[PDB]
Amino acid sequence: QFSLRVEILPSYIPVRVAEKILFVGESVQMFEKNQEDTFAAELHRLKQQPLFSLVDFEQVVDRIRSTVAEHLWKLMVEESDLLGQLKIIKDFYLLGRGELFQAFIDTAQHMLKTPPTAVTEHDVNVAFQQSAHKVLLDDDNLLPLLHLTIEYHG
Amino acid sequence: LWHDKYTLRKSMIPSFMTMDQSRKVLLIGKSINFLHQVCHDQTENAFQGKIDAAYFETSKYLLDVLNKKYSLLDHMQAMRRYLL
Repeated sequence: QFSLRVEILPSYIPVRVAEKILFVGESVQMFEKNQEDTFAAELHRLKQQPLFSLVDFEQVVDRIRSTVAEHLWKLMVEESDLLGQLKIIKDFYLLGRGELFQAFIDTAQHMLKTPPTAVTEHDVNVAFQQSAHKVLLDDDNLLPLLHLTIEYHG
Repeated sequence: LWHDKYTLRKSMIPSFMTMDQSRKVLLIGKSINFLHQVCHDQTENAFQGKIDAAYFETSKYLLDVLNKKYSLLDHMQAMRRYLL
């Protein structure tokens, strides 16, 4: 998790490209062919220029930016399916699968009108687990990933 | 980037360039300087032929990038249908 600096940033460099730099790099450090050497020739080329031309500094950054972004979108959607994951969030977070909750509310009702204690946190995770099976939803995937929390004592 | 930042210096024009030829260089320089920054794109008698050769190519290219990448004409027609 890196950040950006402004109190040391140059003057003639705009913050817009500064943000572009901060993203194109972190998208590599986190991520742990021909798209590698050719840009090295581009950067080296600028080192030969006897005059710093911002109008050209962006035409090399933005292409590098758009290439990694195009490469990242390929993974964030196709390989790592986002649609399936968003479909999970809409169902459970946003009450998309409301039919699961009317049963969970039907069961785990008396154990919540009382003030919360140190034991109620587990008294509901089971009831929620009794619920998913009560709606014939049988999937060991994405079932243990959902853990209800009880903000107790603060 | 057209109306200002470019001035024809009446004092430092060489005698061997007619006053009209000095307005075809200030227009070819401006046409390329403006093609890079704002448009966001990167690429005697024989002397008179060089100015015109650099004119009938740069300007003809400035319209192509200004009609395909921005459709300057398609806005004039659309600005008559609605605004007029």
